[PDB]
Amino acid sequence: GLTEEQRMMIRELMDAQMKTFDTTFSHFKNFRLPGVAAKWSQVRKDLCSLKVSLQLRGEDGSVWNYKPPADSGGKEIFSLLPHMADMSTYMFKGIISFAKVISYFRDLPIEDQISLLKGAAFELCQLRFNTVFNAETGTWECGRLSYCLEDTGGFQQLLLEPMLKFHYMLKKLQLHEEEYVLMQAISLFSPDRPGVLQHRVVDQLQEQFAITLKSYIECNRPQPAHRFLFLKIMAMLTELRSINAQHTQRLLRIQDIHPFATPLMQELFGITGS
Ligand SMILES: ClC1=C(Cl)[C@]2(Cl)[C@@H]3[C@@H](Cl)[C@@H](Cl)C[C@@H]3[C@@]1(Cl)C2(Cl)Cl
Repeated sequence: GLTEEQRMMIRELMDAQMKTFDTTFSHFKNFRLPGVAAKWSQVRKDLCSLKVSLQLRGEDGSVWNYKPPADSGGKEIFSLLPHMADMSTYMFKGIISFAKVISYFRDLPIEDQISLLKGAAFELCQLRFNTVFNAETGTWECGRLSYCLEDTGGFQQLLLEPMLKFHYMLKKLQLHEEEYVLMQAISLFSPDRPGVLQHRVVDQLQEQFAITLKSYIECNRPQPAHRFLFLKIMAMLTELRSINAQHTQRLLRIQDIHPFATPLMQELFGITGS
């Protein structure tokens, strides 16, 4: 029951997703790995909230496993930062390529493209990561890389971290590929990001992506479990925006006392190099 324009709109987004999302992470390579005063207290809280072990499955059948150190009041809490910087950079590139393929994005002024990507790159990265999240094992399955949440409390204590609660709650909605990519579009075309000039154009595009999503759900999900699903998704996007703001401040705090951001991360977060 979608209109012609809505069916074309979903197809272009699905097309962009297919072309730019390396779902097996086969081209993520050359990444760094861990080696073989009230600020620090806050940075310690910042880093200790998302602790993961790492596994690497070699193409030959070998397996490397990394278990992170406990916080002992030292630099060891930074040991996974270079690797995560490389992974974030890889995802950011796919997100930039995603936006560039979309006609509605490419027709915006170049200054607004940059402002929208700076505002939504993290959110779109999280949305893509959720599609490889395994909620039963607490693992992001990134092809031959796996990131497994470290035990602690149990899961209920882990779900107090908002980013982890977001991933579990979003996964439980059991969304289709089309609903994920419409969420990426609504997030990308947010008219209220810092520096956006064509505010009215972006707002109208966002409204159309949300209408298409509302219509998609109504045409393809009649089950009582999916009542209010559209409103649940919009609430998740509002929460993802809040998480985006928390993560930025948390990144800038860590960067203030222990630099790690790659050049592309610096560009996206307003770090000038000076
Ligand atoms: Cl935190 C955090 C880590 Cl760690 C992972 Cl790998 C990923 C890194 Cl690359 C940044 Cl983009 C934030 C996400 C999450 Cl939420 C996951 Cl777990 Cl997907």
